[PDB]
Amino acid sequence: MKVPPHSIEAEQSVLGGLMLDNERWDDVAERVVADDFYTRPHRHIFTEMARLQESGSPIDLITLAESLERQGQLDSVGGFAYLAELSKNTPSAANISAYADIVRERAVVREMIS
Repeated sequence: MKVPPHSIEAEQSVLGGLMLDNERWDDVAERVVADDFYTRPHRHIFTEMARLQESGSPIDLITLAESLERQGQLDSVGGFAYLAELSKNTPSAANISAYADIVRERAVVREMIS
């Protein structure tokens, strides 16, 4: 098989980078939407960031965690541990834009199958 290439680790450093620096919401969100994450837990986390931003709220770790906890979906992404992993799985947001571009790549590869 060619297994479909994910962007897991880039996706991780996107979500991590948003926890790291909430201003990069604009920088990620200019390239991507939730639909670009094929990774359901990465998607959950992104849609909850998107919710919080729509709700005029922070998208840092604990805010996001408590958002998913109000959903009763914290466990449904891997608990606070999986969030905490993301939060400390980015090189200081320095490549966040590049990682979001790679998630968008994998999404375009998902749409342009033919």
